[PDB]
Amino acid sequence: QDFENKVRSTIENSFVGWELEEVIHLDMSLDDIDSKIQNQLCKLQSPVILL
Amino acid sequence: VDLLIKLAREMDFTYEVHLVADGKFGTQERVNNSNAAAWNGMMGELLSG
Amino acid sequence: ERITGINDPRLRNPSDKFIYATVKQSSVDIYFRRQVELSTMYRHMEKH
Repeated sequence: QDFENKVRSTIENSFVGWELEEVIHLDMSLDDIDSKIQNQLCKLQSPVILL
Repeated sequence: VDLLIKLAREMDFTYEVHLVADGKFGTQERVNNSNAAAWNGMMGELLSG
Repeated sequence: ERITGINDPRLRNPSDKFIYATVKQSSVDIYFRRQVELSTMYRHMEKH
């Protein structure tokens, strides 16, 4: 939350053409069966991904 | 002012008018806090009640 | 004339001779700061 909100805070006041297309939160508390991680991550487009 | 008066004429509600403190219309920003940003101006006056 | 419309060489290229500005912390400011195309105009207005 601090990371995301920080990136959005800094990117808020930036005069630059910054664009972040998606923010994806994967749940590791449960084992991966339905492959929700896969489904969430395959939708990704942008060239740079902050993990 | 004439518009507000006419509105108070058409609709029975009276009005107490006052000028905004900052002297700007409205903006969304945070001076001392990177975490959360707040409104300032007449907009902020509207959201603050 | 000096201003041929929203898009003008004098407006597009902020020469040191011709200074264009607006009111800071207003809707105009938000509009110019919103677009990256108008970021040059925002750089020219920010000082004046």
